[PDB]
Amino acid sequence: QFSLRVEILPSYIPVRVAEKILFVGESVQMFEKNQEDTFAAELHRLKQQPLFSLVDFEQVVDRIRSTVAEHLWKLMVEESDLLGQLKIIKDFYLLGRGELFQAFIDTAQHMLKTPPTAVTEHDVNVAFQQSAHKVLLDDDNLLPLLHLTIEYHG
Amino acid sequence: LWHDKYTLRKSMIPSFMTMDQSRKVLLIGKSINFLHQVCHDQTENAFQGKIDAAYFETSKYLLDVLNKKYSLLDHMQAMRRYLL
Repeated sequence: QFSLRVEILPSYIPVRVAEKILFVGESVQMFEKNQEDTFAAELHRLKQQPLFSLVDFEQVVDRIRSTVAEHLWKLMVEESDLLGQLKIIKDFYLLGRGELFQAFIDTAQHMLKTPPTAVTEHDVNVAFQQSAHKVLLDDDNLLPLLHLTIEYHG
Repeated sequence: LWHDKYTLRKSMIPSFMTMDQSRKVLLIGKSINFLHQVCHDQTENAFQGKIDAAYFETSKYLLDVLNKKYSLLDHMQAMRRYLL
């Protein structure tokens, strides 16, 4: 998790490209062919220029930016399916699968009108687990990933 | 980037360039300087032929990038249908 600096940033460099730099790099450090050497020739080329031309500094950054972004979108959607994951969030977070909750509310009702204690946190995770099976939803995937929390004592 | 930042210096024009030829260089320089920054794109008698050769190519290219990448004409027609 890196950040950006402004109190040391140059003057003639705009913050817009500064943000572009901060993203194109972190998208590599986190991520742990021909798209590698050719840009090295581009950067080296600028080192030969006897005059710093911002109008050209962006035409090399933005292409590098758009290439990694195009490469990242390929993974964030196709390989790592986002649609399936968003479909999970809409169902459970946003009450998309409301039919699961009317049963969970039907069961785990008396154990919540009382003030919360140190034991109620587990008294509901089971009831929620009794619920998913009560709606014939049988999937060991994405079932243990959902853990209800009880903000107790603060 | 057209109306200002470019001035024809009446004092430092060489005698061997007619006053009209000095307005075809200030227009070819401006046409390329403006093609890079704002448009966001990167690429005697024989002397008179060089100015015109650099004119009938740069300007003809400035319209192509200004009609395909921005459709300057398609806005004039659309600005008559609605605004007029």
